[PDB]
Amino acid sequence: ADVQQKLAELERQSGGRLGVALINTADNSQILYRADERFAMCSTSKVMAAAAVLKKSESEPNLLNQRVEIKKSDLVNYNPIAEKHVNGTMSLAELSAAALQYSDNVAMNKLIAHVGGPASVTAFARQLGDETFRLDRTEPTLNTAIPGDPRDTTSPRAMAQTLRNLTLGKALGDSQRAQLVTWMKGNTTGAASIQAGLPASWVVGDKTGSGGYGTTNDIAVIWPKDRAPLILVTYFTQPQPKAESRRDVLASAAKIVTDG
Ligand SMILES: *C(=O)[C@H](NC(=O)[C@@H](N)c1ccccc1)[C@H]1N[C@@H](C(=O)O)C(C)(C)S1
Repeated sequence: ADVQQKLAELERQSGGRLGVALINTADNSQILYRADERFAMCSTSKVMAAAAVLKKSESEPNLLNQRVEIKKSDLVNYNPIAEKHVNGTMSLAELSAAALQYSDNVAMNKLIAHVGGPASVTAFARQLGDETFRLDRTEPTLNTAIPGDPRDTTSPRAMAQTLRNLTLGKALGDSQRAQLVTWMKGNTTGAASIQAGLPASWVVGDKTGSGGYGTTNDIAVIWPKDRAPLILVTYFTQPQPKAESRRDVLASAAKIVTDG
């Protein structure tokens, strides 16, 4: 009864709205906090786009090797990897890595493009039993996280279940699941979010997200030493539109729900 008491003060002291879903695969217990409220996904949505492509590749053998042109026109606000390939190409594999590991926003757009637009990414979620996920826009506007808006949202519960299906279950074939885990395990943007609330010794594969209204999110699969893995989704959003990011809130939330 404490664990939920502690998350609620974190929420107060942090002055925001906090969503949490933990899945302990050791006994399939869950910890839920507003786990059925909608939250602007922001970049944590890149995991579903990369997954949708991977799924496709299972019936398009070398889909991951198809070349995709990067045009100067394509660049948006955050383009750390694509910017190096303008008037060149990137493979779908390279765009998946870049989207997942550096949060490259051109890469996402390319992923969205090659599955059929945001509605079909959503359609892929439905294929997975996720009836909550909805991708409605492209980069960069899908990060507005305006309150009460439902575009580009999901619920902590639905995305932890989905992320377990994708990284540990059988949503993807063995090869594609392994690729997603290696990509996520290779994220460079997560060191201050879920990760910072765990023992430094644990292995983490995570995808951060951030957007307007101070919205700071992270979604992770976690392999502690000598334990069964966890799936943890932390979503955090704030009232004022200009609020600064609070990755530390995700770290505290992870700390609270992993204590014990
Ligand atoms: C997903 O929201 C998020 N960021 C973006 O989509 C960009 N608009 C952006 C990224 C980085 C800096 C500035 C803007 C992922 N990018 C991660 C990062 O590199 O720090 C993140 C933690 C900002 S999330």
